[PDB]
Amino acid sequence: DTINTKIQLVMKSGKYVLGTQQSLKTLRQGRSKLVVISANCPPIRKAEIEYYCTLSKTPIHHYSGNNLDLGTACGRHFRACVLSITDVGDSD
Amino acid sequence: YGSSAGKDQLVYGVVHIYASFNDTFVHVTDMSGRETFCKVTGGMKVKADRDESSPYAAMMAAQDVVARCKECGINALHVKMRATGGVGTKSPGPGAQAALRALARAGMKIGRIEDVTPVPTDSTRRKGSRRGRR
Amino acid sequence: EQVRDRIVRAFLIEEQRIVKRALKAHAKVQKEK
Amino acid sequence: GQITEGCIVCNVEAKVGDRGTLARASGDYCIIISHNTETGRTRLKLPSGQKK
Amino acid sequence: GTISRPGGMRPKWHKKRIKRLKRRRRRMRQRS
Amino acid sequence: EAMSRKEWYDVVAPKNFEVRQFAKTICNKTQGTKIAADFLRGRVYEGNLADLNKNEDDAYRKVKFTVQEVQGRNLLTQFHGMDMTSDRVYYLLRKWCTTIEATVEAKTADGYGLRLFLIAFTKKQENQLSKNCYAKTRLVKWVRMRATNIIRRRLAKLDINDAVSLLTRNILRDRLAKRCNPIIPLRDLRIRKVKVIRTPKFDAQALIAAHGEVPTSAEG
Amino acid sequence: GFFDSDLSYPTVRTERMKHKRRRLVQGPNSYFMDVKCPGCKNITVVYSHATSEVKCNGCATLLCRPTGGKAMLVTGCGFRKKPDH
Amino acid sequence: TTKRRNHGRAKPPCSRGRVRPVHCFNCSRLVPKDKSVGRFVVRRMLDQASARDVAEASLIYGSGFPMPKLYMKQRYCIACAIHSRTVRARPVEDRKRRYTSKV
Amino acid sequence: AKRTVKMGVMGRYGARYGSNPRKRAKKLEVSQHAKHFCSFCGKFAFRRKAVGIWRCDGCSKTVAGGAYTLSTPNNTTVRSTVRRLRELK
RNA sequence: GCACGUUUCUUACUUCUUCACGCGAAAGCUUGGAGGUUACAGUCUCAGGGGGGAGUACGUUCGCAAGAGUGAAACUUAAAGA
RNA sequence: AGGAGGGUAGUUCGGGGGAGAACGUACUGGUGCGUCAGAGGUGAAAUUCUUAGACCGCACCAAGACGAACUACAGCGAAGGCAUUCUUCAAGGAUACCUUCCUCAAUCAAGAACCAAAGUGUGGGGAUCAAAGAUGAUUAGAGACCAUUGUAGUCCACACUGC
Ligand SMILES: [K+]
Ligand SMILES: [K+]
Ligand SMILES: [K+]
Ligand SMILES: [K+]
Ligand SMILES: [K+]
Ligand SMILES: [Mg+2]
Ligand SMILES: [Mg+2]
Ligand SMILES: [Mg+2]
Ligand SMILES: [Mg+2]
Ligand SMILES: [Mg+2]
Ligand SMILES: [Mg+2]
Ligand SMILES: [Mg+2]
Ligand SMILES: [Mg+2]
Ligand SMILES: [Mg+2]
Ligand SMILES: [Mg+2]
Ligand SMILES: [Mg+2]
Ligand SMILES: [Mg+2]
Ligand SMILES: [Mg+2]
Ligand SMILES: [Mg+2]
Ligand SMILES: [Mg+2]
Ligand SMILES: [Mg+2]
Ligand SMILES: [Mg+2]
Ligand SMILES: [Mg+2]
Ligand SMILES: [Mg+2]
Ligand SMILES: [Mg+2]
Ligand SMILES: [Mg+2]
Ligand SMILES: [Mg+2]
Ligand SMILES: [Mg+2]
Ligand code: NA
Ligand code: NA
Ligand SMILES: [Zn+2]
Repeated sequence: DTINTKIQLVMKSGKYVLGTQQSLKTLRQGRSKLVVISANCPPIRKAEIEYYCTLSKTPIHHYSGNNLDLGTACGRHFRACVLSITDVGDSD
Repeated sequence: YGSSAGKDQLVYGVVHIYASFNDTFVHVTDMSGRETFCKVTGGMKVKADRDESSPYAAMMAAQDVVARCKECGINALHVKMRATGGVGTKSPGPGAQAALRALARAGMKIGRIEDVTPVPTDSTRRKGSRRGRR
Repeated sequence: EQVRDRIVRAFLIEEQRIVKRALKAHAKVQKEK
Repeated sequence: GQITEGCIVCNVEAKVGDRGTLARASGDYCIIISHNTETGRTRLKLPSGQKK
Repeated sequence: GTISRPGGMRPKWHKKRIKRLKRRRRRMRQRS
Repeated sequence: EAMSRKEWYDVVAPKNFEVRQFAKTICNKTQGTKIAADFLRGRVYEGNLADLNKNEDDAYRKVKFTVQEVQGRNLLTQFHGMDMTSDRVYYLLRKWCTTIEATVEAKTADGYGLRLFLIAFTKKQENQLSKNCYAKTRLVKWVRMRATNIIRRRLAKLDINDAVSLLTRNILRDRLAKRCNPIIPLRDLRIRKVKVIRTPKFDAQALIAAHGEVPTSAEG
Repeated sequence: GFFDSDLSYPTVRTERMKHKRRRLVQGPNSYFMDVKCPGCKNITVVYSHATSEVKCNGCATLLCRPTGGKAMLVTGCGFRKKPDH
Repeated sequence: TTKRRNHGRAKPPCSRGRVRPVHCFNCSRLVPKDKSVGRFVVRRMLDQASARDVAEASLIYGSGFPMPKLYMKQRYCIACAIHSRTVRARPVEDRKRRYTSKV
Repeated sequence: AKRTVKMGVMGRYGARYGSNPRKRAKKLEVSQHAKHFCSFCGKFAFRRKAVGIWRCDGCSKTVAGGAYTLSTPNNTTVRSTVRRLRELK
């Protein structure tokens, strides 16, 4: 997938955080360039993250898979409900 | 028995001619199919049970229909022939040609001959085994 | 945890409700013109 | 009358206000067959194969 | 005919006859 | 005697056909609780296009009309469908070519629902020397798609009377052949069959307009 | 037609019709072209059998369309074949 | 002894695995489609004598309009095609004539 | 298959009740005690708690399902039928 | 853009009833061999050793069963076969 | 390497495979009208249905299977096999290339997966045809070929079987 290839590039030469707590921390500090949210996110937690992104003027990408698929797309053996990219490397 | 039309005006019915290898039907209806004027079969004219499909029996049946249709007030007929059909011979029987010729020569007008055999576009299994009739 | 969930739920749902009302009224204005 | 023909339903009332008397066992359901708008009636296929 | 001389009964039916023979032997040995 | 209880009627077609009264019929008279109008209504009559509309290939087309109202000794009808006759279809078939068939679902502006069936064949060019003219499957799918769109757009803006005139006068047939030939050479494109699958509820005013002036009937 | 064939020195006609890798010595079938797009006066070198996406340095618009075989140039462009050596 | 190079059908090796069967037009025996004997028959509905008599009475066919015909694609099993004389046994070095078309 | 060649979980019944009835109950018994996938939280943590009631050990959600499996084959087709019919309106 | 007409090329299923050597007991095969083999050697692998008894008996593995795989001999025959 | 593998492209090619939604006539069975004496089946008959309205004609309804003609010394697949339309999912070969890599290969005891029809187990479904069975003929006889029926099966899901 197009998004899957870009995530692989960021994993190699970029900066990121995985998880809800760390993603909100970067949103408060204003060091977020893109937020990817899995389709598995609980409705009330997704509403909070979208509100934070609107305040900080950060684009949102709605992932098609669930947290199991998003976690493996980062070369991990665990699940991740949200991914926040702080420094796009040689990617787009 | 009516129709209040001029003697020079043609009044049209439809004759259905079913000709199988065991019998022959000559059935006259109106322009729809919901009203029947007369119906005679080849088996109503013979006794031998093996000539029900003979050309002679078909000719006799067609002559009876013309006599009755003249009384009803029908002058001309549209023709619809058919064979047995779906799982069947698909080949017309021996009495089909005789019935149509007898109708014309008895004093009736003809128009728009057609064939209405069923002809499935994909069918169920037909009789006999995979070795056929022996 | 449950107290925090109720506070967040109350504020965010009400904000969404206000957003819809403004959106519908603006659409009616555009139709009027 | 608000359910499209061919849908699967359970807990169907036989009388208006009976609060549900049909298709209540473990894995049962009914099937809506047709609506008759002239008389305001609906036809169903019961789990036993009958039509009501 | 599409085969050469078989020299016996039809080979399909000879196979079935041995087929039934083997069942009877199996049942007889089961009785002991 | 069966004929002693029968009465004669006239079947009259809508006003987009040249010949209005195209058939005669019989029915039982009124006795007791049985009313003849309840039995006459709903019958389906069949006619030939060549006889109805007047020297073309219309001699192979059949048009059906369903009875909707009884006006004295007259039966007022409406379009029900058309078909092509089987001998004509078998005569158009050949070997060493491809047969293309399409089914199109369309609706008019007055709520009528129609289903249409088309048929067409590939042809050899005038200087061709090869042994067949089979088509690529990609071009066959393209022909079906373009024909489907043209029929859908043309019929969505017309009422039932204008839609019938379009189908019975080879206006749509000519347009389809013109716009589908550049995809692949074709011969003998036809509308094989038309079925009416939906019908709006009865409206006396609509039927009266569809028929206009009605010729008198001499039965009685 | 009196001349006889020599396997080590084929005639022009015989060798011209042969598939590459069936010749006496195999070689390429492609070449390079000098393409000028309409506008920006820039010149770019394009492979004849190009399957990737080729854009001029400035205009950032497509210059050819990949197909099966030789690529097809955009309508506004003109090309000149470059020498082998 | 191999009688025919194509074995009586039209299925070369390395071309197909299985060809669907059809019912014999006469006895309803099942035979593969490529092996059966197929003929396309166009039959007049009436012979010359009956057609002449019908045409005088008809206002449609009375003036130079063709009468309808019957179209059929008949497939025979091998036994029925021989018994009906559609095909006959042929001499060797003659079994190889093909007749790609009508007549 | 170290401790038992073919009996599996039905090895607690000894030599009673017949071979085929034991086999028929082995399929349903294995699935009834297995861990199923939770689409709410993405974990394999669904377990049965009385017939028809399934609870997830991860997100603590309770679902009404099948007697011996979380989702019956009939349920999936009904879900797709209803979704297609709703969007049809 | 879609077909056709003309000349080349790579892949595939074929035909000669106006297809050559060669091979084979013959029927026939032939760029796709059953050719390039007493002028007998490119590489690997699976079967056969006169006809029957017999794919039978016994033993063992697999199968719910029906069966499947492995697999003899004592005796008897001058032919069976193409 | 006119040996193997991988890449990009024509979103190329094809009854190749898996999922949904629909379509077509036909066989069977019902419903509503019409008519009235036979219909069916065979070499010839009989078993069978029928004034309590069969067969036939028109219109419609229900369910299951099947996709005619086009269809070929044609296509796809490792083989077994694959034929209505539309929407989807992952693949496969051939071709084109001054892309990449640098012997990564051929064949194979043991081992694995798939494998027509019939057959087996558990649930669905049941229109047609039809092993077993019944009846009528034919025959010296006929447990057969012919006729009317008829159960399992024939269809789907999940497991076997491997002839
Ligand atoms: K008879
Ligand atoms: K012989
Ligand atoms: K043949
Ligand atoms: K079964
Ligand atoms: K039978
Ligand atoms: Mg009879
Ligand atoms: Mg039989
Ligand atoms: Mg056989
Ligand atoms: Mg022989
Ligand atoms: Mg032999
Ligand atoms: Mg061609
Ligand atoms: Mg192939
Ligand atoms: Mg085979
Ligand atoms: Mg030899
Ligand atoms: Mg040899
Ligand atoms: Mg040697
Ligand atoms: Mg030996
Ligand atoms: Mg055992
Ligand atoms: Mg068993
Ligand atoms: Mg064995
Ligand atoms: Mg019926
Ligand atoms: Mg078809
Ligand atoms: Mg089977
Ligand atoms: Mg069962
Ligand atoms: Mg059986
Ligand atoms: Mg029989
Ligand atoms: Mg039967
Ligand atoms: Mg099955
Ligand atoms: Na050759
Ligand atoms: Na059968
Ligand atoms: Zn959970």
